Amino acid sequence: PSSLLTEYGNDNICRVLALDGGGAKGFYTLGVLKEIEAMLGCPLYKRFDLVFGTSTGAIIAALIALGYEVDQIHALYTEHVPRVMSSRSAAARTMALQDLAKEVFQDKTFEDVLMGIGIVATRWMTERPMIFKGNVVQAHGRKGTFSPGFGVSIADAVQASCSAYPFFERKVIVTAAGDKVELIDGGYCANNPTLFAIADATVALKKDHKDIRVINVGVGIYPEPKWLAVQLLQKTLEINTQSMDQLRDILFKDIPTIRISDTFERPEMATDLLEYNLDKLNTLRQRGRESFGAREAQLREFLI
Amino acid sequence: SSLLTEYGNDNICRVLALDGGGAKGFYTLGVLKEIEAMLGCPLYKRFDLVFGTSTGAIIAALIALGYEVDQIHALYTEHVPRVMSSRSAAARTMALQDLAKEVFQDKTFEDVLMGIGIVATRWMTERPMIFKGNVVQAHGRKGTFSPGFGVSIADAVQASCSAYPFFERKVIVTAAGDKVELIDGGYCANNPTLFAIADATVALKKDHKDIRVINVGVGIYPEPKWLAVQLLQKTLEINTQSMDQLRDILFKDIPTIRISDTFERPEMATDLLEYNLDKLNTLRQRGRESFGAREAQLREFLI
Amino acid sequence: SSLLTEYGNDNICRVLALDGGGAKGFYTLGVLKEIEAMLGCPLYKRFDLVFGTSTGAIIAALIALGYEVDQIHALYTEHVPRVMSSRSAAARTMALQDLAKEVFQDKTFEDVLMGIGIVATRWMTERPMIFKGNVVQAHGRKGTFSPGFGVSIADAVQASCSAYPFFERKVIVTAAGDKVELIDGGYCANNPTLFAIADATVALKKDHKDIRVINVGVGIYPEPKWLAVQLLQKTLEINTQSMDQLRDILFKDIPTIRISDTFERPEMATDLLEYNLDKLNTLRQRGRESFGAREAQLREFLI
Amino acid sequence: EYGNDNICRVLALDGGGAKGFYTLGVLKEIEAMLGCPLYKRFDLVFGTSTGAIIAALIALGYEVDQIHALYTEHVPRVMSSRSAAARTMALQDLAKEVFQDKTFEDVLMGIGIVATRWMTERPMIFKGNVVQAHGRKGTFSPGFGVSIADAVQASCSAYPFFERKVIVTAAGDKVELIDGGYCANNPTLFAIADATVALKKDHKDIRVINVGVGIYPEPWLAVQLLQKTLEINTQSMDQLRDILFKDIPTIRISDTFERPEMATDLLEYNLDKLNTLRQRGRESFGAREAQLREFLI
Ligand SMILES: Nc1ncnc2c1ncn2[C@@H]1O[C@@H]2COP(=O)(O)O[C@H]3[C@@H](O)[C@H](n4ccc(=O)[nH]c4=O)O[C@@H]3COP(=O)(O)O[C@H]2[C@H]1O
Ligand SMILES: Nc1ncnc2c1ncn2[C@@H]1O[C@@H]2COP(=O)(O)O[C@H]3[C@@H](O)[C@H](n4ccc(=O)[nH]c4=O)O[C@@H]3COP(=O)(O)O[C@H]2[C@H]1O
Ligand SMILES: Nc1ncnc2c1ncn2[C@@H]1O[C@@H]2COP(=O)(O)O[C@H]3[C@@H](O)[C@H](n4ccc(=O)[nH]c4=O)O[C@@H]3COP(=O)(O)O[C@H]2[C@H]1O
Ligand SMILES: Nc1ncnc2c1ncn2[C@@H]1O[C@@H]2COP(=O)(O)O[C@H]3[C@@H](O)[C@H](n4ccc(=O)[nH]c4=O)O[C@@H]3COP(=O)(O)O[C@H]2[C@H]1O
Repeated sequence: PSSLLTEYGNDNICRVLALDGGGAKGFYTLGVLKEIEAMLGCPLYKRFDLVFGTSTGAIIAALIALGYEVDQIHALYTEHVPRVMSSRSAAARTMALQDLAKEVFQDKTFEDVLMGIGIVATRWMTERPMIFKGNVVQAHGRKGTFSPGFGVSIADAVQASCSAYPFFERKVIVTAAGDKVELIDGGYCANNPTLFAIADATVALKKDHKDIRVINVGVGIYPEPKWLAVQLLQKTLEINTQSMDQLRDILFKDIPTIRISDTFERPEMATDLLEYNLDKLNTLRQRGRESFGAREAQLREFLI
Repeated sequence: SSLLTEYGNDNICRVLALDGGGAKGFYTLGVLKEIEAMLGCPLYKRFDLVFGTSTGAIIAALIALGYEVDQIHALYTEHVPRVMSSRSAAARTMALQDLAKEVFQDKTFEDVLMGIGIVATRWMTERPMIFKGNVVQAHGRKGTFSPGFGVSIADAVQASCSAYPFFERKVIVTAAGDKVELIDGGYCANNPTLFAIADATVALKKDHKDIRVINVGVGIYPEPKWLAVQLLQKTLEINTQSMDQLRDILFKDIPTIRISDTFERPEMATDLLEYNLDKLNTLRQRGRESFGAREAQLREFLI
Repeated sequence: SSLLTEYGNDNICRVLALDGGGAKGFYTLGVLKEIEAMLGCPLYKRFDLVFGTSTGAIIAALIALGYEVDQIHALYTEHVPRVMSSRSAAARTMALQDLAKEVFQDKTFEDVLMGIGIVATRWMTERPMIFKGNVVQAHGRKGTFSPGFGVSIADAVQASCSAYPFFERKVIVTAAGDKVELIDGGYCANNPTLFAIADATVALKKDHKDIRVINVGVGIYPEPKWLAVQLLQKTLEINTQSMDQLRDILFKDIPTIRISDTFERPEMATDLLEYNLDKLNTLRQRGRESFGAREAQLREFLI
Repeated sequence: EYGNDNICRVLALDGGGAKGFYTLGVLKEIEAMLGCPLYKRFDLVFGTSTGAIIAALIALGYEVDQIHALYTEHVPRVMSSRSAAARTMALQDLAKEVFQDKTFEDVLMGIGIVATRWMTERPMIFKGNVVQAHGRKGTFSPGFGVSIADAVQASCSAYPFFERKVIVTAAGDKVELIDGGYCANNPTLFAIADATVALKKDHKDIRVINVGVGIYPEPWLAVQLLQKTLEINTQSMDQLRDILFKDIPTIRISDTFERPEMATDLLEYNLDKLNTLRQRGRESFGAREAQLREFLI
């Protein structure tokens, strides 16, 4: 039943795929990825060596690392994601998100992957990023007592990264060693995991800078549709996601990188954690495909 | 007048990154007190590069001009009780501007004796603004480089200490004429440790194993609708911890020494905006003993 | 098993001295769990000496018998959260006596596989009482040396774990039939690090360059909430804070590593009466991350 | 006698309450068999509470003849105060009488006073020589730049009876101290740590003449849950010295008495009973005369 029958030989060049976090804006990510596999003609896990999605990557990265194809990812996304954001609450949203992770990821763990994976979350008590992984070669410290995915299924590891404090309740995690960790959304610490993934493919799995091909895929920038100290909250988050893209620009310059995210200006865009109109989201998917065509010349050079 | 010993040229390039505190800057003065006494020479003769946030900038600028630690302590114990005593946002920023007028009036980023870097993120681009001292410390756009954006040190250092919730956003006019607006330099990086290592490796052609980082913090102390304020205090903490947790991942093989201890007794409940010279003096004593626990390690770094 | 690493015998003597603070021993289990996994073997195959105190007595003995850290945690989480639930100080003693009977049924100080020592204070003479394991660890009166004072290893632990204001006073009967009155061992020395260096220099006379002392504490936490009560708690702090200040002057050429971190947030507030199973869990992982910051220097002493 | 013999004879003095007449009688018999003042046949002098007063006076001048004179006049007065605050003012008055304006600069021998801090909770030891500290050299001002009149008053501040003396160091930081009895009521061990690690002396080069005050009988559970911990620290530190420094020739002069008529209450303002302690203690020297003159030569 497979329609992609292309075989690419092994090489000494790593290819990293770093997805960003946008919530319900993942349709822009599905649009650009749907034409990336078409240029390759093969499943994505057969060409890439590392995927590091954050909150939305948690979803698309976990599905890509299992061996899914973008047609199947898009089918599940349009059917269930608009149902999650339909409830205006914090407990009711976590209840619905609980079943979505259960139906798509039944019982699989971080040993059923076919490539290097990593999901970003945030510890609420010590304020440090919690990065799930799949292999012991990606760890930097404490080589002993290493348990892939902390012995936790994909159902909880992804849902924990999706607990957006302002919209979702907090998520508790029980490690294989009995540790009861409480987590929240992974965006608060890093919303653009490009800096982490490059640090993952440079310290662990030591490779040269000239032998890495990083491809970042955002969600695009959109105009926004009682300032009780809430303006600062919005500002400190933007200052946080900014100055990181500025940081990796100074630290990693000799590493070829491509970012796919276009800014929109006309008053026809809206927020993400409240958009549930099928027609509204359908327009974002087409905009992502157009953004691919303008850069198809360079993407063919890297992905070959 | 008493410090006279001199040190020859050396290939190892040290670096001093000063944390950004507040009225708790006495801890940093206590730590640096024995460090200069142990060396026996002014700080600008041994260190090759200094980066500081708001509190640290006041000390970083004065060290770069030639002020000794005892002189900085004199200027600190005299004026601080005033600016921290006002009960208005426009009152604190007004008196703080007069203080900068008296310590240094006709001084820009050209009279400094060493490499300096002062942090401040903006209000429109949401990116840092790092006032450097020399053209070699830049990364790009090395065709239009005025040493310090043409701005004087008086209003440059004031911009770093502009905590928006309690101060007013300092508006700066550069030499080119671009009206830039900045806020407290601790909103993007409360600790310039990572920046100092970045500005010393990809900017200055120096490999690892030849860099000694000395991050002199200020110490952690207890504290004496509410949905947004709790989240604001926590988000500022995540960026503080995520930045150091990222530093030891990349630059793990770089010899670093962080001097900042923690205290848990309720009698030391120091917070921001402190003016009582009693509690502010005890914190200076704590900074003196923290050097005693790590003296046997620092002697290899500073020789 | 899954721990099948065999290390060759060398002249270096590795000492491990545990502290005691009550139900906060989970910090010690979290650190020791990472040290065992780093070695790949039980702890009694690499160390030559292990001491303990009010809590150490429970972990120092189990390590000398041959147990594993994964097994000690498999016991410390089913009875320790139970003994602290008793209301009276007498019921807290009737319960602790049954536990040693079920874990140390018949073993004495003769079937140990390393150098053991437990600290306890006499009530009349008011001096330390150290239950040694071998005659080579004595400093006089070797003619009448009886290992463990002829007392079972189950009774020599209930003494150190008997705080007078919270438990009863434990009286023992040694081999010579001497009814000795004992109390908790945290009154003369809560950190036996100075005792351990004292026991590896005059007895088993090694040089100062051939000892690697590894101290493990239980961390420091704020209070979760008269005149003599204040002085009672005040004098205990002066005793322990001046003892480690004394060994720093005496033994400085001896490499030491202390693993203890200070906590100040109002959520990490505990004492030696905690019985909340969830609150005890967070203290366990708090010590594990404390090992990660020091993993690069621990591997230098013990491979 | 002779100038130097490469021997580091230390003199650790204990202390507590008005019972210091004992060590006065013991010291009075000494300095007589020698013929020279005490500051000439000694290289180090430590003292915590009462010996501290005796430590300074020997280290800067007058001998035992004048010390007992200053002790028999003023001491019976400061103890005759019912309020806790009055004892501090009178004790401060006594300080400015004999210690008018002298500091730690005009001391003729190595001295050390013991007083524990109230905040950091660890001893604070005043010294008077450049080579007397083990670390943190530099920023080293002899005696913290504080006058002897205030350094000794701090070392004599029993908090339940006196008031916590506040000292302003020459650097400018105010330090809150209490007596040196809460940390170490016996500077014998501290004298070995300073004479061996700092002065770098061998293990058979020093002689330790520790002079006590003697043990005497006595005339809510926290009251007697407090005196006990204070003596556990005194006994535990004594035994630890025997373990580490068994090869150190020491001579402790402190006898015990069980007679009921010898019961003191640490604050006896009585001239007839404080004289018996001065008598009983002139004979304690006679029981070790044939041994002491091998140490002091
Ligand atoms: N690429 C990165 N970019 C930015 N930050 C990163 C990155 N990688 C790690 N960190 C941060 O550094 C801290 C220590 O990482 P270490 O690799 O040194 O040790 C790891 C490993 O040994 C083990 N482990 C990891 C993954 C897994 O699936 N199973 C598993 O067992 O647990 C520790 C993880 O704990 P956290 O993840 O909670 O903390 C991390 C993270 O905050
Ligand atoms: N170590 C670091 N880690 C992380 N980010 C860093 C670091 N260092 C700089 N940056 C960020 O990189 C952005 C661009 O810096 P560039 O060095 O590439 O070009 C500089 C220079 O050519 C010129 N110039 C600089 C200093 C001066 O006194 N006069 C002057 O004229 O202006 C540009 C300054 O712009 P900003 O300072 O506003 O923004 C910076 C900063 O946010
Ligand atoms: N490292 C140290 N640092 C500081 N002080 C230390 C240290 N080690 C010991 N001490 C103290 O020195 C005191 C005298 O000990 P001794 O060695 O001179 O004689 C011992 C021994 O011969 C015998 N005996 C000992 C243990 C046993 O299991 N069976 C057994 O029979 O009983 C005597 C009484 O021992 P305690 O242990 O009760 O009292 C000790 C201790 O308080
Ligand atoms: N024999 C001992 N046994 C047990 N503990 C001991 C012993 N000796 C010292 N200590 C402890 O060691 C801690 C730090 O001592 P340091 O030697 O490292 O530096 C000294 C010195 O350089 C300088 N200074 C000293 C004397 C003076 O008249 N003016 C002056 O300026 O101040 C520091 C004093 O501080 P504290 O005295 O408050 O604390 C001491 C003490 O608690």
